[PDB]
Amino acid sequence: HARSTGSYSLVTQQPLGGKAQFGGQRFGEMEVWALEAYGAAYTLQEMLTVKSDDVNGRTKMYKNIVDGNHQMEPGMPESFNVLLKEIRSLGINIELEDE
Amino acid sequence: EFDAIKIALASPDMIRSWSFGEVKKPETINYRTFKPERDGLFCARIFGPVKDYECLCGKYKRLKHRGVICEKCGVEVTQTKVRRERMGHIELASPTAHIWFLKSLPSRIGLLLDMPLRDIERVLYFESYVVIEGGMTNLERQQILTEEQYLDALEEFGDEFDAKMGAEAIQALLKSMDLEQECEQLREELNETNSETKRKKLTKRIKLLEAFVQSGNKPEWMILTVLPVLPPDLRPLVPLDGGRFATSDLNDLYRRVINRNNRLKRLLDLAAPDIIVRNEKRMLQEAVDALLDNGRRGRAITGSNKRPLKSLADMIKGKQGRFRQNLLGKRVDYSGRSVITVGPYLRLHQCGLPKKMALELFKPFIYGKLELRGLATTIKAAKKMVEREEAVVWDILDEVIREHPVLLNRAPTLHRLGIQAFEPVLIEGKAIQLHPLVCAAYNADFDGDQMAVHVPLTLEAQLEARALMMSTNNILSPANGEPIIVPSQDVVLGLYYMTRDCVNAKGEGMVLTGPKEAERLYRSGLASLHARVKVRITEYEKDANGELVAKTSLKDTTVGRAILWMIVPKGLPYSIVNQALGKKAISKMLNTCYRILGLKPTVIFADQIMYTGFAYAARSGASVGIDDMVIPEKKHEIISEAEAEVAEIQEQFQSGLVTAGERYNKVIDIWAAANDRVSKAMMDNLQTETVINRDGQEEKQVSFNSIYMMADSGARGSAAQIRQLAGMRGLMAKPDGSIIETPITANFREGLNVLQYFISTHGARKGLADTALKTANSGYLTRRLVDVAQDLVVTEDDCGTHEGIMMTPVIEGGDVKEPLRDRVLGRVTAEDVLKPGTADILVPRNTLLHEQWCDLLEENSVDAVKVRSVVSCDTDFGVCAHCYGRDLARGHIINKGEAIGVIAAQSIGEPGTQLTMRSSIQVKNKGSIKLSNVKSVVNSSGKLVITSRNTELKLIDEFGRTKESYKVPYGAVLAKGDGEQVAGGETVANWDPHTMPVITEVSGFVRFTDMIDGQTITRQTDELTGLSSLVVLDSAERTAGGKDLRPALKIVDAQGNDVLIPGTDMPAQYFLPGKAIVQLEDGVQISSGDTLARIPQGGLPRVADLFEARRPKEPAILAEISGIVSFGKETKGKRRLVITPVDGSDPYEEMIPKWRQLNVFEGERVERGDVISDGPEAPHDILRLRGVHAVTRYIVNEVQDVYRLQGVKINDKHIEVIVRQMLRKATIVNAGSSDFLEGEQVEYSRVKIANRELEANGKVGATYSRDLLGITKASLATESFISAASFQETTRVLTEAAVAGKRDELRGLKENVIVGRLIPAGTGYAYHQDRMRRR
DNA sequence: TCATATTATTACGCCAGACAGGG
DNA sequence: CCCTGTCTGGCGTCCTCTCACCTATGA
RNA sequence: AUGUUUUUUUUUUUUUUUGAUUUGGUGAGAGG
Ligand SMILES: [Zn+2]
Ligand SMILES: [Zn+2]
Repeated sequence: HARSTGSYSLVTQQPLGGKAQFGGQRFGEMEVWALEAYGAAYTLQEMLTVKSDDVNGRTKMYKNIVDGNHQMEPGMPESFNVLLKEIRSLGINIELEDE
Repeated sequence: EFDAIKIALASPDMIRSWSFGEVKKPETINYRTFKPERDGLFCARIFGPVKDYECLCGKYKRLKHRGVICEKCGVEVTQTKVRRERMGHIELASPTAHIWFLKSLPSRIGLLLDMPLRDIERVLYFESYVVIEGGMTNLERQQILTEEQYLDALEEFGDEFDAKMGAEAIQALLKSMDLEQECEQLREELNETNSETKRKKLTKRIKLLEAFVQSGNKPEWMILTVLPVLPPDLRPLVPLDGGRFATSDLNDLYRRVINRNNRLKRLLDLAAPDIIVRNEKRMLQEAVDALLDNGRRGRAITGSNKRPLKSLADMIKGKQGRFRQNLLGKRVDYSGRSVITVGPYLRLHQCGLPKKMALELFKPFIYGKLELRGLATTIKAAKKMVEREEAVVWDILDEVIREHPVLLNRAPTLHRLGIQAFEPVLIEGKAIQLHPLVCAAYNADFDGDQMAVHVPLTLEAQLEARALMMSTNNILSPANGEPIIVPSQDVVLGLYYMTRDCVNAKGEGMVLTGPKEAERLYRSGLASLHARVKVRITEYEKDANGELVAKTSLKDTTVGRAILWMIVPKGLPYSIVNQALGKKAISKMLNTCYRILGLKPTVIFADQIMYTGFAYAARSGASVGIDDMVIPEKKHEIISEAEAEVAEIQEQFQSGLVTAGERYNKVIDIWAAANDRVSKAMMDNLQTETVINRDGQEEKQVSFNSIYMMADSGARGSAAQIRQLAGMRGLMAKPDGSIIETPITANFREGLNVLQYFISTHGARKGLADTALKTANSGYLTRRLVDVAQDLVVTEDDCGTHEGIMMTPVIEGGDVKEPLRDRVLGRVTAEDVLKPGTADILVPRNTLLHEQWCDLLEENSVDAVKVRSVVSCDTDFGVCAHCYGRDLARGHIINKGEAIGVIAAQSIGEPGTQLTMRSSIQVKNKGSIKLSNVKSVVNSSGKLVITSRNTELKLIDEFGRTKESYKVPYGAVLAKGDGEQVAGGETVANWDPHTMPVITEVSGFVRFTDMIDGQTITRQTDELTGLSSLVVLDSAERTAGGKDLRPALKIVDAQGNDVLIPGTDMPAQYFLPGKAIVQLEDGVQISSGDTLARIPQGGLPRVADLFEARRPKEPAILAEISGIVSFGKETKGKRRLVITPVDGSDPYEEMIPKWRQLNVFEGERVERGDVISDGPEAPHDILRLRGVHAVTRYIVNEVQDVYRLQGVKINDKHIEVIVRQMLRKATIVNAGSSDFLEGEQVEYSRVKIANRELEANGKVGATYSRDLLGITKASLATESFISAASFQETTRVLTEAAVAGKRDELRGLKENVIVGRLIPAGTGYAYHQDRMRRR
């Protein structure tokens, strides 16, 4: 099985799972620890922001690849803003501070 | 873009500021059409239009007026994702307190209003009343009231009196709670009391009272008044395949809260009576509490069928919340997965990758390449071209592959060598071809395994895959110094068959002018691959400074050793191939090649090793047959001699001469002896079976048996497995844990019958159950370790210290187990090591000890090295580059940046699978004696007896290093003395552990002081001997009239005056303990070394209990202060022990549980770190008593003992840094001139920078005290709540952070993996240097 | 079809952490 | 009042693949 | 040398760009 780009889920902006659903590989927790074990800071940054979740990042990246410019414009993951709204939907005021 | 994440409470004004419209109706959707509800949960005006830039109902179907809201639609006009960020709010009719601040353990409202949880819930569920500023009545403010208590009060205090209930009353209490006022009171209460329990109970209440005043969190924000609703997009309502909507659980929760709130508003309209609106508000309280955190209240609500439905807190917490399932691990585009296979033609920087996966993973690069050439125009055309797969896109694909690495990943990645980057080579096929040597890194066999491929998209990621994660760059395991590209199984058989010899072959003893014609004689058919031969080889030894000097000579060698010499690079000597080359020898061949010639010859030489091993293993034809497993001819007579022996033992058992346990022990002993004899018979019969003549009489050699080369080469097989295929397969054990007395005398070449196979299945089912349940604890151990580490980044170059732990070789009592060169390899010395002669600067004080320095250490026989350890590093927030050590997979020091906490945690937890889950001293060598911790005396006979319990007996050799060590008890008969030379095997120690010696220092006469027969001691004349002994009783058997009497022996002179201790003016009286029996009676003159009484008496969960720092059930008790010791009160729960120091203050004591067999007498002076009883010892006692270096030596020795018992090589840096992360918190003792509190627990770097910026001023600092937290308590007690929330319980940590108003200055690895940016360790450390500089 | 709103099983194994009881 | 059983909560491995099954009521 | 010398309705509207190809929990079983 292989996936470059196709459909994703509803709640989250990450790719679907499985083969019958044309989906990508779950880059799990211990693989993130293995990339932290190296100096792979940029590989991990595209591994969890551009390739997976951030919608503006992935559309800009697809257009940047097909122009011939391997460069990522990262932004913030969508599932973290989902986390902010689920935490904030309690009586909890979680924010994002100064520039 | 943004610094720290701030968490605080949500005010009702803040919740109305989040909101965009009140969600009234609970009606979800229409359900018969497609439209929602106006205005229900899924509204239009409150949130937004379903369709993008459209009024859902009807107006604006173009792009001109985005925003207009007509009365017929009551709809906003924006994007489809606008509803995902917009949230609604439910105006709760009746106030409802939060469940996270009422049941968090400890509750936030429980230790703030000074009221028990039980009483808080009673009033909260409309079952109890609470008073609130009554007035001039006889009632308190916190005191509650019941129906009867209120009824009577109602008729009594009908006027000025307030007694409400529920959240409303609670809210008022919190609202009317002067925070500041309580502070002073609490502070004054803590300074006006001495109660230990109260002190801790008051310090925990004042801590959460002053923390609330420090932030902008109000006391009335605990109760929920304006409940917030999560965005619809985040609670999606999609239908499955069919005609119904599979609705989420949160819609059930919100719809019930809104149904109940509408009912409660209608009842407060209608003026229903009291009990109706109490049940109505109570059902609303339980509905809100079920929405927020379901199931924390009594049994959780359920929709379909009996399974409870999932609430908001269950969208956060757990293994499947947002942290562990969508933020730490994500699903990933440009990724693939398939079954692996070998492909041995590869070079070790490249892997095979199928054409179909390659054309799917590289669709955008192919699109960009196709658009560059000009073959097509629009993007559609290119997608049709690769959907059709024409003849021109495969050249495009070979031009996008070429220099573009991919990340191969095996699915259980345990350490960092399980993600490696290759270059693709395209494969006709559907299976990833993976280079074989690399398999030993992935733990990948080829029995059905699968791997995932990931594509580095951007340019920095291609460079990170080539420069950090390439497979040529990972040739040493980061856990140690051992190479991980060791040749595994076929190739060592090909080498072991190639470089060997036989006593006659084709071309025996002919002479050859080079290795080239050695291979030419092997190929043409004129010699054999193993035929001993003088060749002329030219080995290049590089003895100058970087210059290779040729020396050519004639080596008496074989043909195969010359053929393998054609592949060895220049610098290695010929003697690396002159031996037989098993697996350990080829591993040290690649290791010496890496240490001498560097990286590139070692990569190309690893490939040439693998190619020549595969080729000559193919030419070998090394099969396995049924005749290869040679049965010993002596096996049947050994079994019959064992059968005669068990027959003799059972004939004694019929006549009852021996006991049953001694029978079972004798049967297990003779079957162990017969098993060892059968193994030696088959091992001789395999290791030297070949006996071939050469030009005359016969001559023997090691065998070319196939199973023996598979065992001796170390390819696959050991002694035990080849033992079970030929000799008997031992004594298998039943699942009771005890062994079975009748062994399995049949191997596998003979047939096992039925019972023997069933006993075998006992033994093997236990092993499969152990692995399949062991793996969960191994993985959870790696998780706890990488979440306690998680932060620690090499961030300096020198901390500027002179402290470091004292690396000695470790010695258990056998031969010296782990040499000093294994422990001080590549670790930077603390002070400069003196050469063992006299005062020489052998090595300087900041040199890395690589192999050349360690060889000059081994030549001089250096005792022990004071070396720098990670736990002694002075760097605030990180570890400096010298106190870590060598890079371990790079030859140099650790770079500024490389995350060492994560590689250390992986290197400790990765061998978690291989670990298991469930008289006197006899010297061995011949050397010199030395004693430490010794205070001794010469007895009458001459044997130096010892008056100290804790004496260490070292055996030092003639060179200076310490070769043996032992522990000698109080009062043992030493055959030798101090500084003496002995012989190998001579007994040097003797004692009796069943009889605790009460030996003396001086001589004289014996008097019975406080020894009265009848109450103190008893008369027990011996039965079978007649020589009686006055038996000393204990303090429990005698009655209360004489229980105060302490029996003792004090030595006098010939007159009767007390003979004093030499050095003091005190007599030497020995107080006899309980259960003693007097050996030497009254009037008998004594000497030293003679007793005065007879006193009769682990694998992987050990690693968990060392890092998590549990206490053992019966710890060894110690002394918190030095000085004289005494006893106390007679058995009220415990038996007291009072320690009065010589110069220090007296009042320390401890109540010992009296079930322990003590070690100390009444006239004994103790010390800190000195034992009082025996058994295991808790690490907190080591930390608060001996020192920090003592507890780090304790953990690294007690866990390298597990990792060495199971045989795993791990360097000690990793355990020292997880020990650093254990003892990172501290507690204050004297607050000093700072802003801390008395017994406040604060982290160590904070208090050290505080009193280091105050001590640089005039003010003297604050004196701390370090504390050792276990790894899950230490990773949950962090100054970064996302780090402590991605890990275990999120409810406790988020309420603690919310009511404290905590802020997360990100500054670690997992905060930046959550929030989606660069890691502040690796390549991103320059980015975080830049961002930290530009503030 | 369109609002009404929650009851008659037990059978893990530590391991911390808080709580009423009593010498 | 300091030990103490006793009770309550909170953990318990990653990755993947196949299949089936989904609230009752109701004038 | 010369041409108002057989006229009659045998009739004028495009594509337009502006947007995408759509699948959530529970429980059971297998591979490594
Ligand atoms: Zn409209
Ligand atoms: Zn340091």
